[PDB]
Amino acid sequence: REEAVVWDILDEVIREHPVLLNRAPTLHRLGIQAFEPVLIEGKAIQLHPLV
Amino acid sequence: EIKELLKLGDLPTSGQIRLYDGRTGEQFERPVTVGYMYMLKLNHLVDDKM
Amino acid sequence: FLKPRLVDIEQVSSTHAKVTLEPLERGFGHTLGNALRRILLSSMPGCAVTEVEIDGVLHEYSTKEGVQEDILEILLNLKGLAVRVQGKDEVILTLNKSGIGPVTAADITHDGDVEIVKPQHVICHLTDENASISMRIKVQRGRGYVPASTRIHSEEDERPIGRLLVDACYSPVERIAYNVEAARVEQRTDLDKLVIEMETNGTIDPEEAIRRAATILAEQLEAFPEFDPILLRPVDDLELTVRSANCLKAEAIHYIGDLVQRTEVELLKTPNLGKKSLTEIKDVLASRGLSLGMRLENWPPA
Amino acid sequence: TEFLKPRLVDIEQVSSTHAKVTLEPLERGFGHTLGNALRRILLSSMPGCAVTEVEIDGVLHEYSTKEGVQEDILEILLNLKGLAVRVQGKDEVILTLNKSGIGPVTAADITHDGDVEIVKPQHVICHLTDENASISMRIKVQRGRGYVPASTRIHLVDACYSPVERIAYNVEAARVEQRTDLDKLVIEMETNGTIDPEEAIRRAATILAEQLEAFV
Amino acid sequence: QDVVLGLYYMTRDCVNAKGEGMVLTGPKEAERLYRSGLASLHARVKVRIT
Repeated sequence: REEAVVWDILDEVIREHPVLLNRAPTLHRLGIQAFEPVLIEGKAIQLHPLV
Repeated sequence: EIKELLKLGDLPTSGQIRLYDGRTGEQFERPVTVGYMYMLKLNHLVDDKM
Repeated sequence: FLKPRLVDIEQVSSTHAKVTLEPLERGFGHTLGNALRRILLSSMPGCAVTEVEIDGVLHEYSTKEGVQEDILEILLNLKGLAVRVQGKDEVILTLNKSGIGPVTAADITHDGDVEIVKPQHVICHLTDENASISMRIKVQRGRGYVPASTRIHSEEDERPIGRLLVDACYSPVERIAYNVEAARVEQRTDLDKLVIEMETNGTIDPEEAIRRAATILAEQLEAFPEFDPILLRPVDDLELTVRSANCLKAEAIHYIGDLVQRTEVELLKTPNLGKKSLTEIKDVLASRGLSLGMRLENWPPA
Repeated sequence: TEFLKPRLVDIEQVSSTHAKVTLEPLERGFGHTLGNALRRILLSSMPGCAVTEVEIDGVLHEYSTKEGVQEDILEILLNLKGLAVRVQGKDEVILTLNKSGIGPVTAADITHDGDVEIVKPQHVICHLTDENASISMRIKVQRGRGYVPASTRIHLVDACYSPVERIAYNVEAARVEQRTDLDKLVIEMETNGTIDPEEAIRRAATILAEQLEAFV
Repeated sequence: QDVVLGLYYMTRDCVNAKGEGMVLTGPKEAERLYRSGLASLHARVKVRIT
């Protein structure tokens, strides 16, 4: 139902819980890197420029 | 011919004008190129790919 | 510490005008000006058309016979219709026309607070001798951009499927530009002027816009668990017959919690409830593990 | 069509002369206009008095050498620019540097007047080398409602009026309940210690409010 | 790319500009000089740093 509360609960479960990001041509181990999730309004994944 | 058609439009030869940040309102150092580009939206739309 | 104030307001058109500010200290023309541009573009009252119910139209993706415009085109044209209201926050207008020829914005019925800034504005054309279109144009007032997609969350029975929601274009402002030129007042070292040249649809006066802009700008400176959830559901969630629901609502029973308190005795004493209705209510309540004469003692908490 | 005011405001300050204040809920695009207009006013326009000009006891020029001081006159002038002065109803006051000795001349070595207040006694004006090293001079302050450099005086010391040393605003995404995206406005300032950053923000934006007093 | 062009345009010098040759107590009033439009971003200047 996507009740308004669940979002805040999600903010709880996301905080210290890292996620893994990976690209298609994986060569060196840096091809997969862990980040900390920041909730975004949109369907696109925001990726830090320096990476 | 392009610059010559720019003269008829009252616009500079450089194609670059002064632009001001909509945030601080201050001018941008150096002139920037502004114009009209034809742009297409390919259908890779994110709500499909996601 | 001289404070600025306004001077000649030059209206060059119904569309746009140049407002000017005389007493401006060193560099303040920019600080005041850009900040004013921001609020001017962003936050301003607007009356843009929201809901439109047309004649034989179920959806915006059809074509009505007798008009060369597609329905979606007609909605898009309506969104660009500029109107101004006074006492009403939301008014509904009625458009009607027939015969061969263009249907303009002056072809609508005129209401008390209705002011059409562009009477020549084209809503849609008419291609056949006998072909007629009627529509209700529901115009409400708001701020910023409110798309049609985010408009549905609340929902609450927008069932009249003939009603097509349109994106909200609320904002008088089109273009705002501010130029500071040195302004020489009789005696003073050096002061600046603020020429704000703005662009509007005519639905807002320049002095009014320039006023509210700084009004808001200054306005920001103002700071520098027991029981069943099912008991609070509306009676409509019980999905009773229209008669029973209306009867219960007439007896001040708006929620399930109110109904489960009542007894058979008390309900039969009501002016409009027969044995059939009571049978229905007992049936639907029993179907969800509820009944009449149920006590919950503590009605209500908060 | 009611509006939005900020309800979570927190000032996290480092030490005393430095401060980082943050404001949670701001309507979209309000964070930049507020942050910027206040930054412009804070930097470019602020009441304060420091140093405009100081007469040279030893020489007539900013380019020379004083007996007893290895610091160039311009160097000492920079030091003087870094002096915090808060004056009372007296509009322009003048002090004296009378002192001598084998050690550095501090801000506590200046002459004490009635309406003059120096916030930093540890402030270093210049050193004093061996022996007596004759030194003493008169220092004139002035007011400005902005920042006026020494070259700007056409008809010399850079006059640093605005107490602000550094002003920056960072705008980040603000989440409130069912409202999608809002602005979070973080104002970070450093001052000269004369007026605390906290009040400084108030009076700064107060100038803004005074400017709008003829509209709303 | 963008970032390095930023630090490059920032850290750089032209022959003549606003505030050329002047002196400042530190980076604080250097930035304070720049942001007020008094001093050019790139100008030859002696400043006291720690």
